[PDB]
Amino acid sequence: AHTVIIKGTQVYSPEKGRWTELGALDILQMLGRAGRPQYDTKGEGILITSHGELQYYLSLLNQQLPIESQMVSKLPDMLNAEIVLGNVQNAKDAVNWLGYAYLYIRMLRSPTLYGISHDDLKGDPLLDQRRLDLVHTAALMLDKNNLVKYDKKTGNFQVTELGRIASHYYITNDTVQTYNQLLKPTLSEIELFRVFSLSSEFKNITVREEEKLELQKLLERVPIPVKESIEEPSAKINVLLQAFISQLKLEGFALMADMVYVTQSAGRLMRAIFEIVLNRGWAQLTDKTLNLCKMIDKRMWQSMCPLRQFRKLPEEVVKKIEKKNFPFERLYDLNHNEIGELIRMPKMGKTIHKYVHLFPKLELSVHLQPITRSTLKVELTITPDFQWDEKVHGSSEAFWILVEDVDSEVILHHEYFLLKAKYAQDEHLITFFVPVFEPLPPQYFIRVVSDRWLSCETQLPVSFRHLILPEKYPPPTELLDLQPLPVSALRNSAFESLYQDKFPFFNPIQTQVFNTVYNSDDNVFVGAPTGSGKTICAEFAILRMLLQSSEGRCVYITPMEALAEQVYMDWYEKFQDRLNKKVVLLTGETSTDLKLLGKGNIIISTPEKWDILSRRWKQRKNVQNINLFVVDEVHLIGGENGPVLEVICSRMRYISSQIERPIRIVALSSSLSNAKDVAHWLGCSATSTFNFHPNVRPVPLELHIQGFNISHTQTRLLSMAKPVYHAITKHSPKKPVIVFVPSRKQTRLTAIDILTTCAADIQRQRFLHCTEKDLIPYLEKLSDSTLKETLLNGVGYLHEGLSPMERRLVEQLFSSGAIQVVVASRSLCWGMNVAAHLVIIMDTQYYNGKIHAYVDYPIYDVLQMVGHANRPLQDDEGRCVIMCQGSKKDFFKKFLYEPLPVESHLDHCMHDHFNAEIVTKTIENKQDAVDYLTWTFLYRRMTQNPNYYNLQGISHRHLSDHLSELVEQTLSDLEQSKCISIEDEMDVAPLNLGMIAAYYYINYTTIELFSMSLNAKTKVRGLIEIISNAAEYENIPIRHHEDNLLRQLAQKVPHKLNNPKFNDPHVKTNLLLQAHLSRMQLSAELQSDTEEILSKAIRLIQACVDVLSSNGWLSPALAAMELAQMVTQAMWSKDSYLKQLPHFTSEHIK
Amino acid sequence: FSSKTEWRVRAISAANLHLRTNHIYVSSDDIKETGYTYILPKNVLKKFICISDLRAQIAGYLYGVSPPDNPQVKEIRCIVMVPQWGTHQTVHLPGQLPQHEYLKEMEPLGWIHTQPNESPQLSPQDVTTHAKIMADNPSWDGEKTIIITCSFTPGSCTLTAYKLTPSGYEWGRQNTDKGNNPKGYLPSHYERVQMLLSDRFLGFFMVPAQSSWNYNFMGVRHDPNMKYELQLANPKEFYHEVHRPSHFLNFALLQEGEVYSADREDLYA
Amino acid sequence: ETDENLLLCAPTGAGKTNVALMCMLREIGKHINMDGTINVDDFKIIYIAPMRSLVQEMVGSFGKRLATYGITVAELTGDHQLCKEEISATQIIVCTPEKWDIITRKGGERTYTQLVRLIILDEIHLLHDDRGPVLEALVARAIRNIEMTQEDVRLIGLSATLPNY
Amino acid sequence: LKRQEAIAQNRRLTLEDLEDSWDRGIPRINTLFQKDRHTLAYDKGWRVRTDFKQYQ
Amino acid sequence: PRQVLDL
Amino acid sequence: EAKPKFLSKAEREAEALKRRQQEVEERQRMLEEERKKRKQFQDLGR
Repeated sequence: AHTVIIKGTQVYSPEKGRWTELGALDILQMLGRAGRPQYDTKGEGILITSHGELQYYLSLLNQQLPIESQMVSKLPDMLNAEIVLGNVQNAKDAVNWLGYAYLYIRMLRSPTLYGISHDDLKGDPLLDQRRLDLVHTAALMLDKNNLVKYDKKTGNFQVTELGRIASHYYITNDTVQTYNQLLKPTLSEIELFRVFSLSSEFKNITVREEEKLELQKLLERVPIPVKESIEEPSAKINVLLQAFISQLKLEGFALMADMVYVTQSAGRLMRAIFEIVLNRGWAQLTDKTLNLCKMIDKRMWQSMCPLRQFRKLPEEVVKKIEKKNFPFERLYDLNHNEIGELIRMPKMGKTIHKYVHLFPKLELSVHLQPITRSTLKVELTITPDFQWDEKVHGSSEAFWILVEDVDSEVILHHEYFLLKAKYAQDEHLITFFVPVFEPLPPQYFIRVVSDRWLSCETQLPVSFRHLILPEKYPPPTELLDLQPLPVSALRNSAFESLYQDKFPFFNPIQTQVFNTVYNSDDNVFVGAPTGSGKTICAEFAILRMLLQSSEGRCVYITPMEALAEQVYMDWYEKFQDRLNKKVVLLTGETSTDLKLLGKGNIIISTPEKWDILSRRWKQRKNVQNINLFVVDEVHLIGGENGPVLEVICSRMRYISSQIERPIRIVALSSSLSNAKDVAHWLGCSATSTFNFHPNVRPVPLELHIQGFNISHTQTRLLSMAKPVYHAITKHSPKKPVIVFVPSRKQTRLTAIDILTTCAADIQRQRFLHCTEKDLIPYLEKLSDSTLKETLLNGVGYLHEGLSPMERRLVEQLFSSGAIQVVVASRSLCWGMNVAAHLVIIMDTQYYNGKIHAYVDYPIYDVLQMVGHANRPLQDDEGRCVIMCQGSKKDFFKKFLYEPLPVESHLDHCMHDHFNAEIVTKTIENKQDAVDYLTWTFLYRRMTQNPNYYNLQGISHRHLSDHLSELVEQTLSDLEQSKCISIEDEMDVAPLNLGMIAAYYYINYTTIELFSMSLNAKTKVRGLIEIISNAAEYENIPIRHHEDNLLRQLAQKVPHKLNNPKFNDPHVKTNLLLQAHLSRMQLSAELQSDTEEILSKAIRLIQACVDVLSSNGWLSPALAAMELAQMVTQAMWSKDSYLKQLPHFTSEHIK
Repeated sequence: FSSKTEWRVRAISAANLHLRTNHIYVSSDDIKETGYTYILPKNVLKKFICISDLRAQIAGYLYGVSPPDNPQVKEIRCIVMVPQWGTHQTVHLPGQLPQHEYLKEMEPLGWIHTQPNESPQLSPQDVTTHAKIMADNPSWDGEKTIIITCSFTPGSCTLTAYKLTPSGYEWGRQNTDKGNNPKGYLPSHYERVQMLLSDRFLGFFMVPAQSSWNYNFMGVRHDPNMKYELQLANPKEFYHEVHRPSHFLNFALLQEGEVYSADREDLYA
Repeated sequence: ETDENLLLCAPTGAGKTNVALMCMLREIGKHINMDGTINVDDFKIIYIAPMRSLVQEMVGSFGKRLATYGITVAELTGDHQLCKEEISATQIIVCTPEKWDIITRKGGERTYTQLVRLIILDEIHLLHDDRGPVLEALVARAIRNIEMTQEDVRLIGLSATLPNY
Repeated sequence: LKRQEAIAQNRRLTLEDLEDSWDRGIPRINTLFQKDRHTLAYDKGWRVRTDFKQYQ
Repeated sequence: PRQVLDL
Repeated sequence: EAKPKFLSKAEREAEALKRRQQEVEERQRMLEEERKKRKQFQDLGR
């Protein structure tokens, strides 16, 4: 406008609790509208204010008002935010951060106005003492308020839970101190308002006499009683908050301003109080605080109708629903006409039904399995029972899952649950561990409440009336203080020739178990932590097997293929080079497996490699005639690929009971709480079961768990990069460091992030213990340019995409001590031939794209990662920093120090074993199936943890009925798939499908689909889809950013896919098989999965040929035979027969 | 009641009822030594005291079993809060007994109710209500059912349970005078039984499914012959938001509001 | 033509939004995609305004001016989850200094920290106001991140003609 | 309890308050209504002094 | 050497 | 006993039905005993 008139220049600011002058920004913005740029050639700005305030306006609008930093008022808040974010760790970091603020610049230019004399500037030109004094003064305020743990000795700052809440919610230090002193678990709704009204944000809010009468009318109408008086500021704040929630109409301008200011800061203050209460575990206070946060944001009481959250509904209809005081859940079961008739609003009945179904409502299912006597595994399935709406719900719905005891006062397990819009109408699996006390409560409360939606909470009482908790595990075998065992304790001189230069004395675990393993012939169970030398006990058993007869046959079973490769190399140079003993490694080929087993004295193989040979142990004499069966990592039977190991171990015990010569089973594994079941299942006695504790390792393990309360995985992964560098500098500045990454892509980012944190400080290239002259020979053989850039700085990286030469070179550089930090992927924990002093486990979870959820890492993988931080002679102790989310912090603390409870999972994957046993004639009837199942670990674990296997008791009728039902269910699945034939409902026989399934080691489901999906007119075009749909490809890795790449490969393959879903592993396998057949370029991550698919592709092709051979289809058999040849040659059937030859491009074909 | 500000100060007093849960006294006198023994766990007693009212009497039906190889002692394992409204001297419980699948494994051991102040004798209203429950429900045995009175002594709580003698059951069944001194009321109508607290085991609570348990404010919605289902959940406080809907739902809607409010931008939200 | 930090001290109403648009254009012009129009998934622009009303008005002004390039302009509002979704879904993020400081303190912009290469602090004179500590903390954190992480962030400070420039 | 809630009320405890607790409390509740009471809070170790008064 | 000042 | 004998689905269902019938008969007997005890208690005061 041409003329602008600012009348009064006085605004009642609720923050100061009085009428203050207009701000500079408001005056400048108001004065900027004087004079239109189009028609006005000269503006006119009138500023009517007080005579004493005329100078401020003249200087502000005349370029005479200096910009002075006001950071002194909120110095502690800014310092707390930097400390919480990790930007500043000690006093020096805070001083450096303070130097980049406007206060430091203003303090140097104008020290007099900042409280600094000219003498101080002369004695400190850089202004370092003033920054230290300001940081110390700010740190004292933060330390006095319990915001940060600051010690005056070293100046280091420790981030506390209150500081994170205060920095996250912008709450002042005084407000945090008030919330800590006044925040109690027994605070009611009335006290919650008083605590909020006592915050430091409303310290200037005063109760004026001009509005006392109006406050009295609000005090008699507020639903929440106030123990304070009307003349106290706390009552006015509590009354203002209650009036805003109740929608009471105010009259005073000052009262309205105070209510708006109180309501605006109430949202952040309420969230901070809820976070503090939620962190403390107060279930009763958390529900009230969470309800209060939603009530303030929603501007409605919790007793009001839930339809008030949807602003599109009429108020008269909402009031009519409120007048008819009926339960909110009652409208869910009513139809559109019933809802309209119940409220007497037939016209709005359809809208009410649409609004009722659009409200968040999740159906909770509880699957509780007691892992231990004090720890229970709760698998909560959340099913969204509401129609998703972007205009009402948005991109995602935030919910909180709170686990509480019977009293509903202590939060056993609280975690955030983000319900994304793309993942609506689907069950979400939430797995967590809740503690169980000696006083077993009748039930637990699982409250899934919305984080923003009021009256949206689902309560699921997890009753423990029929919960049979496992019996208290026996104490682990104590490490007797025997004298160290010298090499002379062994008998054979040649046996001591392979350990003379290694160590003069054995470890205490080896000395205690050496007498039972080397000087004994009974089954020995050695439960010791990863790194105590369990392989030496197996070698003692191998030496015992080699002492009785020079032609012995020791069998070493490793749950991981990499462990067998590491053991095969270790065994080859020790058992073959120095003892002249045939040590061989089992392959995936059974044709060469029989020759290797018959010609080798030590047979190292995986559970899958030995299962194929052991399935026909009746015919194969080499499998039965075994003098020793070593099972390393027996604790792996409670995880993936564990049912095969349990079946192999059970088969080995059953074979040893009928061969006229027992097979000495040496079961080595981690320290397990339920070691009696493993010893009982493996035939180990009470004195031969060496089940130790995790704290008995030769190298003491210092395990530190850092909780990250970040729900998002990307933010949590990025926020832990700073902590990884801080943990390395605090735990091992000059020691090897191993960092575990959740994926192959995170290793490169983590390696650069550590370098970036190291480059931020003056300690550049501090992770390279050697010089660049000696790194040229190793850096020139690497293919990854980024690895050389990180390797030159002293920080290595490891992932599945790296070639073996690069992985071997990286391990060699780290083993020799040239490098200090190695960033290894989560999948490389088993395959790592090196150990560091400090082990970093950051983001202990993986993004499983099959279910679109962040699945936590298994305990076995974490145990191996923790075991990697074990230096026997070079390090006196071992550090392990486990950076994980706060929800899983309790799970790691229980399963890390205490023995690991292992439970067999053969009940879900017993179909393959049952078919193999039926084909071998081991199980000829239903009674034999139950008898065969009694030799496995599942039967032994069913009597100790019946609740884990859906059992109701340990009695014979319950155990016999459960085993019969499991046998009758697995047998029914085999009969329905045409794998076996059941005659008279009791006797089972092997069918054609079962023989093929158990011959090539194929899943029963794959054979059922092959037999029902293979016709007489099948071709190679449809053959790939049938092969790609086999159950063996369901374990393919689906990760983030893997759907876009597959889509690009779906338009280039020679075969189209009908209805291709990017989340289905079968589709990726078909695309990968087509890509391998066309020899097209693929990413490193895609090629890693292609090799895994190609490993089992040959067996599936052979099964298809066998299935077609029995079906009498010549055409389908020929296509399968051509596919098998084409799969090995990476060539297509539609192309010429010359692409198989190496170095032949399309030019030769043309 | 005053119904204007009396409930406010009562809720303020009721907000501090957790201070009564550590000062708990059991009247260990006049126990005949020949009856059952009742073990009320401290967690459910604490919850019942917290959710109660200093003036209005609340009541919860007691359900429990006996410990193995010990039939002479009765471990109360459940307190069933039913939709009730109570005066300062009696509780108007619904005519329907608590029926649920979780109470089938247990037997009804009586009902627990709070008293505004300690009385050396069982209230005639309490014995009349108990005997009416006897006559209307055969599943309640007079030998095993008691009336735990959690009298609100100041700054503490005194618990005294009474067992109905056959004469007391007959008189209460035949009684219709709802006053404080009905005719034919004698101290022989009840006998004090043995009770004790326990940290060894924990009970639970049963709250109504469709509605809540406190019907004192909207007692016009409370009927003696009404029907209710149960829910394995924890009961709310006496002055909870859902228990007094008239204090939160009778507000006039914001019509032509916030039109002359204060202009303040929520910079953080 | 230059990627150096700018400090424009001009009178209110003298066309300070166009200078920020030119800075946004330079950042928008760094992702051309010659075949297409612009790759908005590789960079983020933060517009810090003092008042929420100006931010609500700058979003409309930015949306109409940047409509031809397909740049999504939105206002940082709502809960932390909504703020994180809005940051990852939009390129020009206009929000108050307290809203940006709250997201930075909470960690909702950590995954989009490397993509933020241009921050515009509208009304740079607010440092003298009571909210100046938020602006100083945001500027110090952004400056500290550049000096520590080595990721260059463009700081365009627009303010009125006042002393201590 | 009453003192904290009255401090919330910002008033002083009166005679009508605590009147049900008049002759109670071993430090008698009546002693919060004495006039010298503020000076009594400066009389430390009076009980030893009384047990030593028999000695003078 | 650090001295607490009046914030 | 020690060895878990295989029970058919029909046999398992028949055993479960027999157990449920035994439990129902026990509950009915307990209800009758409770009714007798209640009658004895009522007759002791009338």
